[PDB]
Amino acid sequence: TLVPDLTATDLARHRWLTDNSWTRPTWTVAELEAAKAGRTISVVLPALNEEETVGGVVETIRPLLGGLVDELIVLDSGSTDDTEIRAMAAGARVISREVALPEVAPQPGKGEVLWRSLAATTGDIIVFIDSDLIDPDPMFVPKLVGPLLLSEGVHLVKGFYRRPGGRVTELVARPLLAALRPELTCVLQPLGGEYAGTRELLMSVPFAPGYGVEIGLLVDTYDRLGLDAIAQVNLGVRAHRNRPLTDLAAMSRQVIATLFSRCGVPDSGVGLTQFFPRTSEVSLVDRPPMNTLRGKLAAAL
Amino acid sequence: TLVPDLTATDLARHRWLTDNSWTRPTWTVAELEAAKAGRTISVVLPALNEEETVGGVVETIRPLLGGLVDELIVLDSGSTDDTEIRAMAAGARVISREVALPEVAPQPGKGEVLWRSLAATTGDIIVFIDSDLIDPDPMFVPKLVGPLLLSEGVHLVKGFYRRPGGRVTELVARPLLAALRPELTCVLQPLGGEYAGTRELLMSVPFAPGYGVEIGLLVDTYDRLGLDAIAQVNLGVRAHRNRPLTDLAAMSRQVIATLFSRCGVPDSGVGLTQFFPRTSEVSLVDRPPMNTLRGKLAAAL
Ligand SMILES: O=c1ccn([C@@H]2O[C@H](COP(=O)(O)OP(=O)(O)O)[C@@H](O)[C@H]2O)c(=O)[nH]1
Ligand SMILES: O=c1ccn([C@@H]2O[C@H](COP(=O)(O)OP(=O)(O)O)[C@@H](O)[C@H]2O)c(=O)[nH]1
Ligand SMILES: [Cl-]
Ligand SMILES: [Cl-]
Ligand SMILES: [Cl-]
Ligand SMILES: [Cl-]
Ligand SMILES: [Cl-]
Ligand SMILES: [Cl-]
Ligand SMILES: [Cl-]
Ligand SMILES: [Cl-]
Repeated sequence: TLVPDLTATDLARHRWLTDNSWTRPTWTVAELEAAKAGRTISVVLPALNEEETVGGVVETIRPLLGGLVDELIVLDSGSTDDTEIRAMAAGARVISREVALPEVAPQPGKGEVLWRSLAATTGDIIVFIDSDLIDPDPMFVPKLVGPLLLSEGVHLVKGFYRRPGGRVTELVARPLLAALRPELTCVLQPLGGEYAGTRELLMSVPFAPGYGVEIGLLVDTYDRLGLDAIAQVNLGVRAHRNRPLTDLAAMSRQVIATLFSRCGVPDSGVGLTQFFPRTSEVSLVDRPPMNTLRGKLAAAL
Repeated sequence: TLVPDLTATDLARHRWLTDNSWTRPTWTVAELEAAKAGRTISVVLPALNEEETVGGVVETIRPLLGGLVDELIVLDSGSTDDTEIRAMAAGARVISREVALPEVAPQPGKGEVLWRSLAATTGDIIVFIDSDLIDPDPMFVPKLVGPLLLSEGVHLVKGFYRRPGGRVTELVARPLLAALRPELTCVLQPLGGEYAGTRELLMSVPFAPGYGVEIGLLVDTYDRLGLDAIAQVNLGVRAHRNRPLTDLAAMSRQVIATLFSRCGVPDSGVGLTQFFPRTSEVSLVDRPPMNTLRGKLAAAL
């Protein structure tokens, strides 16, 4: 709703940009591992047909397994290429959507994969890393768990990249956040695929379907716990991708639907038509908080 | 709101794409002029510092003046370059914002300019043409008035271009229209600057400020008169511009604010911050329908 007390100039000077945003993180792995204090860490890579890149992402994380990282899992989203074998050969455990949660038939989309990974993991902290990254850096996981392990009251950490500009992020997500959740425009890259959260938080929020999942988690965390529970950390440089605009438009439509559902805005539910005459669909139905399925699964949560 | 009766596939097949959309218009100037039947046509070019292009746009329209076109006006938006003299030298009448409506102090933005041009024009039909066009074609005005003069019940005509993809249009405007006014996704280029409307319609709707003006007029026309009152016509090929993403993000923010204000969505009113640390503002206040100022102006409407 209307927030005439907040201005853009205020947001550009927001204290959160100082206390909860790390542009030059300097935590070491050894000190992060010393700070775990009994918490365990699960790293989850969603993967749909990523045979060319998945092993490279896994190998940047695998030296952490058994130390900082307790579980390293690729959640296979129905791949028909060599994603599974290559992830295994790079040192990851691979779990299909069906094995993660056999009682429920899989739905398409990235949100489904991350939701199911809650049932397949045990860590008190869960780190998500995209498996299509061409140039992953081995400090991703340590930087993402830094605020969870050391800072107090942080439950969600968003990893951002410096440019050497994501169009949906800059034109869709951040301007709609300015309109609907203006404090969240402090987050540099709200749609980022590299982020970490505590299990308590992630088990208690719905998961948006498809490409809505990241923005849904960000807004639900903000609504439930406030901006101070969210942090962001610089992962380094990333050469920004060059995805087709038509893919981006269908993705923007789902981002809009998920943000509208979190913000009380009545979305029509109608998919996006594009003309050259092509259509895509949108989902208005989340997966409920995984906590709701507690007690009813063959594998305990 | 929720429209579970409409699907994207429906929209891709919509009868409106047949009866109200002209991909290959073949009207001649002589037959359009014969169909005026006492109506007059005003052509209005908003111009803020367009010295390099304004004369070229004017010259493509000027041979129509005294025949199909009754008035040809450049509405100078406070230019400090040679826009005014060059428009005059190309054959247009140039009117400042102050002279268009002296009783009211000018506000910044394109919407203000077009709103004020209602008070400066007399045509029963008003055609808007951007003055920054590098390659205007002399058939623009005839194609835009075709449906107004020949078809029945059309009050707004949107000119679109074939590509040899506008990012705000494809990622922001059309997906938000899919969510909030799904029938309007039939319109290929809702943010287009080349369009025509009847005076009765344009005098009776508010004008959104700044870059919200085109989408505000489209949604208000749709809400007031329905989709059949809107038409679109192919103006030909246009080499799409290459504006900076940062300009596009500020523009997207205002498009969002204007669409939200028309659709009952509570916009926060907060401007957009962008980080590299830059801010832009957004307006939630329209100019009221010009009909409301009737009787109170020194120049009668
Ligand atoms: O149904 C899906 C869609 C995406 N992804 C994964 O989620 C990440 C982000 O998807 P994106 O579409 O950006 O990747 P792409 O294959 O297009 O490069 C990638 O690791 C995908 O493999 C997935 O596991 N399941
Ligand atoms: O306050 C304004 C802003 C824009 N325009 C005009 O509206 C059109 C669209 O503006 P845009 O910003 O796309 O043009 P630019 O100068 O950026 O090429 C152009 O003819 C501008 O000269 C205007 O008259 N007043
Ligand atoms: Cl491999
Ligand atoms: Cl599926
Ligand atoms: Cl993006
Ligand atoms: Cl919680
Ligand atoms: Cl000139
Ligand atoms: Cl001004
Ligand atoms: Cl555009
Ligand atoms: Cl009317």
